Amino acid sequence: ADRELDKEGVERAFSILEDALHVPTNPEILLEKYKNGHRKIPAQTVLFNSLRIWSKYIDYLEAYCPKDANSSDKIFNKTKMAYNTVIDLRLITPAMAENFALFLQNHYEVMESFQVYEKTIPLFPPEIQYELWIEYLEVATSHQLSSLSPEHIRFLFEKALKNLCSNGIDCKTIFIAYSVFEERISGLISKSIEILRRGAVIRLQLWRMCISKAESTLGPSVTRELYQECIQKAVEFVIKFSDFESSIGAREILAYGAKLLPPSNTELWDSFEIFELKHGDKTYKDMLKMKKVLESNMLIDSASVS
Amino acid sequence: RGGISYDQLAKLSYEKTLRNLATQTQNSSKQDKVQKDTKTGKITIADDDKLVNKLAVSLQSESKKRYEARKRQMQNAKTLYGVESFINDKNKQFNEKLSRES
Amino acid sequence: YLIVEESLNNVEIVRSLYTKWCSLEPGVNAWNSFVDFEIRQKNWNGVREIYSKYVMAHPQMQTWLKWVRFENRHGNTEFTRSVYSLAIDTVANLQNLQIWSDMEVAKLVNSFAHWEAAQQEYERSSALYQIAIEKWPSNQLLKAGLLDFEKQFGDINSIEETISYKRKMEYETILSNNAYDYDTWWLYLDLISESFPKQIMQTFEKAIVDSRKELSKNVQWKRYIYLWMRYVELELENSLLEEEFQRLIDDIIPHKHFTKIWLMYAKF
Repeated sequence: ADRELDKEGVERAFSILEDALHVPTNPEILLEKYKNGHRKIPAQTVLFNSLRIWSKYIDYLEAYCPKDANSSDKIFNKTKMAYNTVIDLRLITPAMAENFALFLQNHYEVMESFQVYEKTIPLFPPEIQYELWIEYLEVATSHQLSSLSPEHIRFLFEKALKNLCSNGIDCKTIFIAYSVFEERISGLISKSIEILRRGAVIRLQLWRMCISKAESTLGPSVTRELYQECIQKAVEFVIKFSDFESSIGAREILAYGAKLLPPSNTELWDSFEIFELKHGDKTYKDMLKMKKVLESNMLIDSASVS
Repeated sequence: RGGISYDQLAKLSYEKTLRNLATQTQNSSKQDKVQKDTKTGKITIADDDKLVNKLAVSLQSESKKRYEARKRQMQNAKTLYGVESFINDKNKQFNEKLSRES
Repeated sequence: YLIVEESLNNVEIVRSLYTKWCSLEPGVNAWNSFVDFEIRQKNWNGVREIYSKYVMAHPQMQTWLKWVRFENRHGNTEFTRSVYSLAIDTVANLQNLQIWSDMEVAKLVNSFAHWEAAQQEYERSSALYQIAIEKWPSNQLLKAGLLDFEKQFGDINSIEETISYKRKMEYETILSNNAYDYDTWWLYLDLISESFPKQIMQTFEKAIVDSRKELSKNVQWKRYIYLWMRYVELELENSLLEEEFQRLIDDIIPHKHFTKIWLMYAKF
């Protein structure tokens, strides 16, 4: 192929490489009879299976198609059937599945590139679907030609988000993409229960903390519910987050310092928390010294237990 | 996990011997009726004596192979463990049997 | 008995043995080794006779879908849709016996449709979803498996038509479960105002303002108000404003007939 591409046209380079890729009647039987055949059956018959053959065939097509193809052209109809044949042969790698969906979005075939993500995710195992769902959900919300309804974009998240956390992946971004887009198209703070689910799946502390900042902008009635639910090494970090929420909107915070120190070992960071709560006031270094006195006595009790 | 039932184990032993019979025909190919006596009632089947021989040899070969694969397991497991107190071989095989329980 | 007569290359004795053994209805291990026997012998017409009997001995989709995995392995298109036509009629013919579950019939409808999508006939892929949902309105899995077919092979207005229904059922089942989640109301109404404009569109707005006391609640009524107002309006406005208003009635009398309805709603 490579010597003929320089000497002769790419149409000559296709035609010598078209003869490689005849998918005859049945690839399932020929693939199996080749694998079970002990070196007697030639690989001339099962030559279509080879990924290397398809990728450099396609890369000639995707290079030869013009920058404006718009589906009238023969070649854009030719590279799409050659791309779809790879998916039907099922020998498509996930970087190659992105190269076809990217291929359609440059040539304004955006609404058919959502079919491209749709066909392939089923075929792949998770830990790889997470990289396709980023590129699929981002085209749905960011690309300008995609006019999808806000109940259709919400379908694409909560079909993925439910499916993808079911097999078990951290899913930090998809939660945020379903969190960020909710203001740009809908514009209400339903964001919290959409993002609470990140904190309570069945990193996670870094999803819980940024959003409990966000409802202190909107309204304190839905902050204080999170401050309760935030606390129910990692446990100690959750207690610290609760103390910060109390400072934003003090006795509940000090008692929380007790609840957290009693949550778990060391507790000096909690001392920094109560000290922060004391420092926040613009009252008497009496309750503070009493607090350090109570903490020290608790430490002495822990030493007695040990 | 868990064990395999006898109907499943009989199928897998069925499938394994077919692959031994497949490669036996492949290794052969690489190198190169019914009569019912009406008076007695008996049925007679004419078959190749080579295939009866290859049936008889393979069963003896599988019998010796399992006999040797167990014999080495007898010689290994006798010379593995000597920590817990024993008296004879039947004590050793019993207290090892207590170890598989827990 | 089999692997000895296999070893003797007596192919007519294992065939006579298997015909007897599959007559006593033993289980799926026997039949699957009997369809694997004829693949060895290349008897393609004989193994097709077995699956005719194998679906009658074990009526279940993993025996029917095994027979379509046989036919799609060989690529014979005339034989595969004949099996597909026999599989979906027998579910319809034997509906009252109740031996295939809702998740079980969804595997047959989807594997019929995704095969017809690969056979480039999308109008047969599309129409069978309608007959299956009507033929079975009970199973949600066949309705939900209808949607994923449109996502892959359908044109965009058809997906949005079907998407609007699944969102309708899922918003309906949360609000029946969860009592006062006011943020799902403000989308469920806007689900029906956007894509379900009809008698239902007015009706839910009644059914919402039924559910409407919080600060979190009452602004939903404000939405239903203008939703009514954009399109009576005074009559429902007085009924809701009755929550309590002596200053309001004195404010009402001075600027109801004098100035508008928008002035009337300003009091509320």
